[PDB]
Amino acid sequence: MNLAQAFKENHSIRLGLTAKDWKEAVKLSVTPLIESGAVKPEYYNAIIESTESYGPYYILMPGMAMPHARPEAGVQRDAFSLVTLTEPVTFTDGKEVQVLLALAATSSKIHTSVAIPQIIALFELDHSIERLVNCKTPEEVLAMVEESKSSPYLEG
Amino acid sequence: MNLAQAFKENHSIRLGLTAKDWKEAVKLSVTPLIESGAVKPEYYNAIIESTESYGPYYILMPGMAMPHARPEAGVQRDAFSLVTLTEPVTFTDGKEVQVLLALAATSSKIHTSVAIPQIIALFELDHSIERLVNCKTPEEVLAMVEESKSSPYLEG
Repeated sequence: MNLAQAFKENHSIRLGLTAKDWKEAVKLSVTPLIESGAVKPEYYNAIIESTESYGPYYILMPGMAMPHARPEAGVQRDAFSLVTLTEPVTFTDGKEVQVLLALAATSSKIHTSVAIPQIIALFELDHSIERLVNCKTPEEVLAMVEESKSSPYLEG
Repeated sequence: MNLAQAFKENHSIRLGLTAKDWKEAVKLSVTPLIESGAVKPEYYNAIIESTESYGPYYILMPGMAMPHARPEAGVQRDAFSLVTLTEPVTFTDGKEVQVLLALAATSSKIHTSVAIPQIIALFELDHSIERLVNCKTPEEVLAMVEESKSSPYLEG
């Protein structure tokens, strides 16, 4: 799955949301994918239980999280969402987050070779966090996704 | 596990090697970790079988591969190796590789949140592939690893 098409098909870009804490922020990012049927409802409980037991395992760079769990915890199909908050929330390891890109992968192989390269392309644009946060409409975010496509991560 | 310390403890930096094909290139990168006991011998057969059945799932950017398999396929402990070839080899998807950084992770959580950020920091240095390939001694590669430490991927 390609980011743009996942976003469109899942209607999973939801911007300018307010979360009081990390568990809420996480709920907001996965809910769009429960509604589309990309993931089962349990996927949510899994991310939270994994987070509580292990700490955040998905805060790739400061400002962003890619919340996910194992495929076996209720992924039906490959999908992504993107949620931006109006204020950062603090995760359990002291890390602040304002942008959440939830990930549903049907295998570790596609997580590593297909999903992560596309996520890192997006976030390596200049001022990617600040620009994502100033996006008002899904079309704006997708214009950013287009611009990420000349990343070396995307060549194969 | 930190890259430098994995490299030192596992003596798993082996430079200027010649491989005729992709299966050999892969053998060379994992062998150092079998010798140290980071992985069981079967880890090798797994990478090859997974590759044959799925295609390369670890060629993050052109020129490099991070060959790996699931923890259950014989990882004893977290470790890395680094192998550079004298000529590129072609993988099954048409992709050329000259640098191999084999990865042993005890869980998908550490693969994603600990191993990949460190690997991407190394490879985002300027001319990282060309500089890795001109390294003669493990100490040279480790000087590069030091220089990667100011990456934003490494801040948490």
